[PDB]
Amino acid sequence: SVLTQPPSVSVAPGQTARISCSGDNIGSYYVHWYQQKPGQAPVLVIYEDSERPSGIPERFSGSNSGNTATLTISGTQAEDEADYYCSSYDDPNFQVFGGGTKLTVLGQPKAAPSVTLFPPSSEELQANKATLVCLISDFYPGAVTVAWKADSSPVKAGVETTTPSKQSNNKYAASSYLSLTPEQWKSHRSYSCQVTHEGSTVEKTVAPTE
Amino acid sequence: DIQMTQSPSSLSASVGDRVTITCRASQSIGLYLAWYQQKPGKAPKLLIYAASSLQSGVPSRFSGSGSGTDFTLTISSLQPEDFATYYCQQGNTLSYTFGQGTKVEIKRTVAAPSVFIFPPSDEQLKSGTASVVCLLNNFYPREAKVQWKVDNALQSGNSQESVTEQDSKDSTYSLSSTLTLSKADYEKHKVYACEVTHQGLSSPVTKSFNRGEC
Amino acid sequence: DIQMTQSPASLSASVGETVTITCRASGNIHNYLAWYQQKQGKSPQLLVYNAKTLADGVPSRFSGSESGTQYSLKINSLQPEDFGSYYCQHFWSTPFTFGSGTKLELKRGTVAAPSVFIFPPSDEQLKSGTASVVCLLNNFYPREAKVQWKVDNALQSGNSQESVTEQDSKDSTYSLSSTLTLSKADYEKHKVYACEVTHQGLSSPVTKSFNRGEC
Amino acid sequence: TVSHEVADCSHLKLTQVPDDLPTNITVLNLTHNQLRRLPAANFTRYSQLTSLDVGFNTISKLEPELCQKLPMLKVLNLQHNELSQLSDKTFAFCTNLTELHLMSNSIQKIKNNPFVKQKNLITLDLSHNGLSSTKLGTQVQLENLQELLLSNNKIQALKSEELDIFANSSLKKLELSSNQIKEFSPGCFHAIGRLFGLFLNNVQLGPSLTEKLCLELANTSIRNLSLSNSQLSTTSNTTFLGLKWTNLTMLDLSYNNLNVVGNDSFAWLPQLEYFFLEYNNIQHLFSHSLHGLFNVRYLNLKRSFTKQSISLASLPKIDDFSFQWLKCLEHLNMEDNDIPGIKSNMFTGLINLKYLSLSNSFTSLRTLTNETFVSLAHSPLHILNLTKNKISKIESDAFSWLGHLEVLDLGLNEIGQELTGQEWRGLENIFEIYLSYNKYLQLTRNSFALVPSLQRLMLRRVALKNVDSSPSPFQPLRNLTILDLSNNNIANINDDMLEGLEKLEILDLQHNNLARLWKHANPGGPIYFLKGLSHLHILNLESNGFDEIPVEVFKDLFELKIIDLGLNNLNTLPASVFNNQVSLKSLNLQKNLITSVEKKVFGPAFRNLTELDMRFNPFDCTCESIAWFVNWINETHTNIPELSSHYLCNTPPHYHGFPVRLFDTSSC
Amino acid sequence: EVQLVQSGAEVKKPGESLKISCKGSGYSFTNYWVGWVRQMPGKGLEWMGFIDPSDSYTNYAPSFQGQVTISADKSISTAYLQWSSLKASDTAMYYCARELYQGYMDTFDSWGQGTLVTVSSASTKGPSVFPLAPCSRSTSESTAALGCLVKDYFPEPVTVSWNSGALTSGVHTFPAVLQSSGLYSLSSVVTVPSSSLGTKTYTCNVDHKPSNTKVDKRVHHHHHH
Amino acid sequence: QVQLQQPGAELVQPGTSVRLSCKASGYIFTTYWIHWVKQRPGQGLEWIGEINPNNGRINYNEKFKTKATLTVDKSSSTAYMQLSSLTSEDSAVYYCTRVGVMITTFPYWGQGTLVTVSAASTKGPSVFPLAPCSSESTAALGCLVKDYFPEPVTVSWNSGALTSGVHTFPAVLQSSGLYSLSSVVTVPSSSLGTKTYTCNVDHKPSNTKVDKRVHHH
Amino acid sequence: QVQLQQSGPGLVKPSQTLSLTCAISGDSVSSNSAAWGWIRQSPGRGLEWLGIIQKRSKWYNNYAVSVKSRITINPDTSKNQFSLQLNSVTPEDTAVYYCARYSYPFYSIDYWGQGTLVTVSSASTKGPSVFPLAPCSRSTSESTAALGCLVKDYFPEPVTVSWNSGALTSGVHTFPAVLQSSGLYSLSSVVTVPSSSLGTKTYTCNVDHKPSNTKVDKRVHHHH
Ligand SMILES: *[C@@H]1O[C@H](CO)[C@@H](O[C@@H]2O[C@H](CO)[C@@H](O[C@@H]3O[C@H](CO[C@H]4O[C@H](CO)[C@@H](O)[C@H](O)[C@@H]4O)[C@@H](O)[C@H](O)[C@@H]3O)[C@H](O)[C@H]2NC(C)=O)[C@H](O)[C@H]1NC(C)=O
Ligand SMILES: *[C@@H]1O[C@H](CO)[C@@H](O)[C@H](O)[C@H]1NC(C)=O
Repeated sequence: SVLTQPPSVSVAPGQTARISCSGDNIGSYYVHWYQQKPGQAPVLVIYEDSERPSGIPERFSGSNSGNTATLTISGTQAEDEADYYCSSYDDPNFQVFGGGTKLTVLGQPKAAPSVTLFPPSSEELQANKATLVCLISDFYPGAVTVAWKADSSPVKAGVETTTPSKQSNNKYAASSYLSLTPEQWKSHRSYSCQVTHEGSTVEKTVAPTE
Repeated sequence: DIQMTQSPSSLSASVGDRVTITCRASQSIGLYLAWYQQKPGKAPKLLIYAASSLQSGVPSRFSGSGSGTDFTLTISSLQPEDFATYYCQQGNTLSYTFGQGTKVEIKRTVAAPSVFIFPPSDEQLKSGTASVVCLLNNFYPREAKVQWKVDNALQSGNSQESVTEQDSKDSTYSLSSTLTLSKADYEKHKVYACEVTHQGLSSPVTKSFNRGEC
Repeated sequence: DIQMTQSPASLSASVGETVTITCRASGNIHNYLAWYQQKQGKSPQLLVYNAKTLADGVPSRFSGSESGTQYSLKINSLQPEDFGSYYCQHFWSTPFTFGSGTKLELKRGTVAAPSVFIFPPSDEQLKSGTASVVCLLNNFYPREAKVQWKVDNALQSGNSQESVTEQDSKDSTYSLSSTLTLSKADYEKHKVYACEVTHQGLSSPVTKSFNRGEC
Repeated sequence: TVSHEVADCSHLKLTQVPDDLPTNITVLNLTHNQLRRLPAANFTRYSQLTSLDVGFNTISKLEPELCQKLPMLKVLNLQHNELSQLSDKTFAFCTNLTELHLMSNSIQKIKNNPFVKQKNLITLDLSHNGLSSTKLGTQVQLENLQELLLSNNKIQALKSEELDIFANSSLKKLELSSNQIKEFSPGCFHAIGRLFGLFLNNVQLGPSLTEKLCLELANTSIRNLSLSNSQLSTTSNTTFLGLKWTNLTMLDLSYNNLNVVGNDSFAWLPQLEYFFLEYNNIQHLFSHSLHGLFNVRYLNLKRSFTKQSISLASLPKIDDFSFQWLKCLEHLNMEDNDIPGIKSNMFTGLINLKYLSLSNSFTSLRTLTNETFVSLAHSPLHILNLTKNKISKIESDAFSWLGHLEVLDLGLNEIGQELTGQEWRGLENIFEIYLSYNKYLQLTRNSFALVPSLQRLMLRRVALKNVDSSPSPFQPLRNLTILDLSNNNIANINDDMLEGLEKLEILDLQHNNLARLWKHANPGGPIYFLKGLSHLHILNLESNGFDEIPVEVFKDLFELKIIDLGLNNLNTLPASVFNNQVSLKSLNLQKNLITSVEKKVFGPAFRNLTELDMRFNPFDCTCESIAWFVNWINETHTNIPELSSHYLCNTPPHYHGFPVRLFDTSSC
Repeated sequence: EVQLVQSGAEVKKPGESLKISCKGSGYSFTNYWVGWVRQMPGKGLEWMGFIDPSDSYTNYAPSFQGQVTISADKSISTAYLQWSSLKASDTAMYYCARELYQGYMDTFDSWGQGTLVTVSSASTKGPSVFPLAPCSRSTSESTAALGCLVKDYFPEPVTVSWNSGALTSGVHTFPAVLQSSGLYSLSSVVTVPSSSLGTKTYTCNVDHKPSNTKVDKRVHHHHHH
Repeated sequence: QVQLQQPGAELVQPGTSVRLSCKASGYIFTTYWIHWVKQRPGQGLEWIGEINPNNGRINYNEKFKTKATLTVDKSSSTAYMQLSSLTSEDSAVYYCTRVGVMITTFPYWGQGTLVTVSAASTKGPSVFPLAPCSSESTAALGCLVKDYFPEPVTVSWNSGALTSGVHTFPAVLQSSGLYSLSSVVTVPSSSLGTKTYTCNVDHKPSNTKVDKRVHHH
Repeated sequence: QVQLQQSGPGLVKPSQTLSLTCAISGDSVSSNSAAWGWIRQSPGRGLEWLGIIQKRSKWYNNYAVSVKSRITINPDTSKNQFSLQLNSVTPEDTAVYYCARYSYPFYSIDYWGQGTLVTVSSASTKGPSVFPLAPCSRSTSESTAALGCLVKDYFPEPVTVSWNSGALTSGVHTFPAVLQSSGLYSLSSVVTVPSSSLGTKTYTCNVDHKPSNTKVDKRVHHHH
């Protein structure tokens, strides 16, 4: 079948949140709502349209009428920020899912990024390789611009980076790697990891002298 | 004992029509009921027995139905010779009681009569009494207004009319009005006229004869 | 009027035998046939009714058969108490007609001798001027027996009369009563009176006698 | 809206549910209306309903919320509506539903599991729809369903996959009539937990497909089977093979136009008890055709054999000993057939036969000899029905073999002869003889001699000759309790005709000519035939033409409770005529010519009457004629039908058509 | 060929004895009951009663109990019906029929020809027949008609024929009218084409059964008086 | 259980008439009809007629149409049959029979009445003793009922006590016109002079009851 | 409670057969009031439905059109499990597979599996290279001291990192893996521990990699 959900929906912490699930005459079937957090397995939060399973908060209410299946979460917290999927068995298709809904919970005041730069280990040099590791933790928002500097000359060559993900305390973090050779590591006087957060910059630096 | 009453009493239907006569019983005569047909002057004829059974040698157009206190004789397609008085009889008791019967007539279209007036023969005049005979030949319907006229004066009371059965083919009656008068009244008058008013005639035809001149 | 023709005349059959009486109906009477047994004196006892059905209490040896106008009464293994007269009857149309009747006597494969006695006239009977001597033959078989009176050794003729009872119910033996009637003159005229019994039961003809004045 | 603890609003053309009904009702009947919707808000205050019937409407769909409004709802009838589509929400909240009716709703197919939470449902009816399949779920539910009705649909196949949803259910009745099924998928019947009754009426099967069907029913728990009108033209010993492995007790094979019944066709059903073979076209019943049916207790063969071909002389022939196997057969109904006659060994074997219906079973049974019923000799027959067989003569000893016979119906025949009494020979246990509606019976004194244990004798409309015999033909009938002599129009009977019938309780003498016998002008006075009837309870003397009634005719009738003297020319009755009728409870004098009701006549009669009937009488409305009568009417406990309606006066002209109920007795 | 024939028309006075016959032939006479039916002029069929030819068992209608006697003769195969003393109201048509037991009820298949019983205080008079003819020159249409008037007779019936029964179609015999005196009058005409002048001979033959009178008459118009 | 009782015998005069009695007891008299039967000695039996105790209706035999006249007293529960113009050919035994549950039977019969048409009036019985002149193993005593008219007589022994060993012979008709019956009884000799033997002769028409004792012994 | 243990190869070569196994505990495989099935989640938050399986009388299993005829769900009544067979796999068959339990009546999934990850690459599965990470010269007044573990060059994903075999919980953070230009993955996992208990407390890190059959535990030597 064809079930359509809104792409992304944002809401202020502690405000009435509403999620849609469209479909042709979906008011004739029993709809289900699943919650899924990244790195975890999806968990059912709504079955029989309005029933809350064992261990489910009363903040989660549901309804289904006409062409619209609506989920409602009043008193939205920071832990409620996750993915939501609607489903219904219907025909011999036996379980039909929707597009998926992404919930966005606002601040949560901005924090200062903790930048830690780990140089290549000695055993890594034993294998004739080098890789500088930039590790950032606890910052909001997740929008950051990291740059690698060799002395005064910017270096973007041989740079691998992940997209910023969120931790368990709802703060964002990511990891970066710069692969080089021990020769270049013992060449340039200083290598620096400069992380730009909201305009400001937090910097770390390491040298051949170690 | 048991009272058998039919309905209707008399009806008229054209050749080819489907006719239904009803027979009601005072009390339940069950399935035992017979239908008999009687032609004028002739003995009855067994049409139906046991309410629905068709007697041997009876035309196919005759059917019968009903039970309890209600029965029904049905003629599929009426015939020019199917006009008769149809009686019903009960056999649930050894005291057979018939109905009053139903008279079946034919709804032929209008037909004008052929009038012929006849003066008394002299052999009758030898006796001392005269009788003039008016004849209406083959007509429809029965309702015929026959008015005699002696010297342009309407006679009444001394006329007696006889009406024949419907013809076995064309179903047309025939009327004969007999007028009786004394021998002294015969030679006493001049114009002897027979006037016939009918629904088959726009203006009443009058066939006449003059005393002596005929 | 439907008649009943019964066969045979009379019937004699010994014990244990099977007997069959016959009735011929002049007209159709269906199965309505009655068979009665009657011993002399008493009212007729019903044996069979409707030709095939036995009366309530009637022994199994009696049994009726039916065919057309022929209606038969059959007794299997006779018994000494089955003697008497047998009659038949129809119950179809009035008036009812009976059969002529068949008298049944029995027989026995043995011979019994008569107990012979003699009885003199009374002392009160001789006042009337009439004397009667009675010779008795008690319980014998068969019937055929000759009683011959003797007035001073002279056979009497005609002036004696016999009277025999019906067959016995159990042993089927008869008794005979011969009576010699003589006026007081004829009686006082002689002395010794006797009766002689000639029967196949006794060896030689037994003569029982008495003398006048002795009793 | 009628309230009787059950709200009935039928045939009111209601376009909306009433809102003025009390809060005491528990049942709502809304058949034949114009309801398009069923809102829950209109059913809030009536939460005590336990039964709802909204059949014959125009209801489109059903609200889920509505099912929450009736938590006590047991029976729901939604027949003949426009409810075409069902969902899982439709009957979800109605868990207490035990009966659901959904007939003639034009439902073409059912979605998922609408009846998954109806685990209390006992009877589900889905007849007269457009369902092409039998699948009503994808899981196991409805463990309490006992009846599943699927009549008049487009079902073409039974699949295990579609019918295994009732694996934990016990179906007593599986109705599949008027369905064109052409294949039975293997294991479909074992897919069901317990199947007792299968009904495949009006289903075009044939010997082959029925054979495969019987193979599919093997090793199951089937008890009732109806294969009526499946056009099973012929049966061989392979047709019902599978049924060898079943404990079947009821089999219906009627209306199949069955031509030939092969040998050992039903040898596979040694447990069958009820056999329905009525209305067929059997041309020849062979010997072993009914072999193996030694447990059957009821057999119906009504119109099971072919009609006479008239020209071809094709008579349905039944071989000898054809019924010998049914040793436990107690009830045999072979009525309405064209069997040539009764063969010497036709009914030989039936040693448990207690009822034999031969009503119109033979083309012509014109003569009853002593050899006719010889086969029934070893049968404990109690009731023999020989009506409508054109019997014209009964010979002697014809019923010798039926020694245990109790009820003999020889009515509706052409019996015309003389009764000699031998015709009843053998009937020692005779109870009632029905001889009504025949030609003529000449009576004799010995006519009923051989049957004195008779209690009921019916001689209605048979023209009794010599019934006026001096020794009455009824004399041996001492135990007679009911005597019917109606419709004979007998003009003469004697005093002692009813002599010997001291135990007579019901006497029918209506529609005779006994009038002349009761007039004072009759030579030798009136005939007091009701002399010595001390136990007569019901007396019928209607339609006799009685214009006079002797004073002492009803003298010995003390226990007479019901007397019927209607339809006579009765007018003036002598005093003290009912003086001995103290136990009279019903008096019938309707359609007479009564013009006066005085105390000296109806005095002792109106004592304890509970039913008076003088409907059509030309009463006289004067004081000395009607005062006592009206004054009695005003204070009586007697139930008088049509009291104010048909009790009209025909005299004097001042009171013509005037009800006797409204007569003024203050002037008297 | 089952056939039932009754006696001829009877004409007696009130008080005279009467006995009408009814003989059957072509069938087994003693096998089927024989019933009687009275029909008063203009009224419906009435049941009289029946009798079995074999044993002469009689069963009368409650209306005719003691008012009539039904008898039968097995030898001649002839059932009879008689009145000891006739009455003024006994004047009716009497039929006899055969009772055939079919459909479990007695039905009458074969009937008699009918016996007319005429009982009144009047006596018998022979009929007077006089012809009817139009004028001489009045006939010039298409078809003309001639007539025969059987007037002043008592009682009915009267059998009218043309050319000894030769001429069938074209004729018309009218019902008899009762005159003021108590005598009857009957008109019987015949229609012929324009060759009615002097082509063929038309002689009417009238027979009167009670008075035993037969009269024939030729019809033609005379020009002079 | 149920008895129909008729008189013993009836002596009558030729030409005269006599009614015969039949009393019904043990049941309801107004139930079954009473039939009558004429039986001559040795000859066959004739069914005279049947009469209804209810209405008095009678079905006669065409022979007894003018000889037998039947009546019934319902209050007295008795059927009476009057025979008129008596001849010697009417002297016979007359029974009254009844029918049972099967009307084609004659279960209940009366002991019959012996009608004797003679015109000789009635003479009482002369009872004489009969004892031998003799002892032997079995002795015989007896009584002689001589000169009486008409039949029958009833001869008992010791008031009905003595039964077995008793032969009462059929009566014979002498040339004098009077019947003569003989009766005997055989008893052992040892009981001759020990007990008493008295015979009881009973003649119904003469109203005579004689008790004659045989002495001797 | 009901628990579902899911396992299978994390790497399946193209044009071959993917196999998976889901064992159930706290419920029976062949009984009503319990349905089962498979559902995969392809990288990119695309939740797809593979199939379901259930028993009434026979065995009834339903698949999608997407899985075509390439899928086959067979239950094992013996060992109380249910497997998954996907023939002819292309790189788009790569997804995060979850075995699921459907609860009657209306088919809802109250119980999911923890989920296993499969990958289609036709590689050879390289083993990780884990090295400890701690400051060479640590002499600070900080109340916090972060030490960690660095995983180098492995394939395919994922790898699970623990501390003290499950003893150390709070304060542990594992960074998302990156893909090097060499086509291999790199991962880091750090934890903050007190500076006063640096040399007086033991900290060992565990590393588990599924398709390589590799479990490496390494102790971080504290630098004075
Ligand atoms: C022996 O077999 C006979 C058949 O040959 C049996 O006769 C049957 O007996 C039944 C029961 O008494 C009767 O049927 C009765 O019919 C009347 C009247 O039917 C009415 O039916 C409707 C009503 O609206 C309508 O058509 C008419 O108004 C009728 O008046 C009912 O009142 C009774 O309840 C009953 O149904 C028949 O006489 C007959 N039926 C058949 C099958 O023809 C006979 O009973 C058997 N004898 C015995 C006692 O064993
Ligand atoms: C239900 O309501 C009616 C109407 O008010 C009331 O009369 C009745 O007592 C109540 N219940 C019953 C039927 O007793």
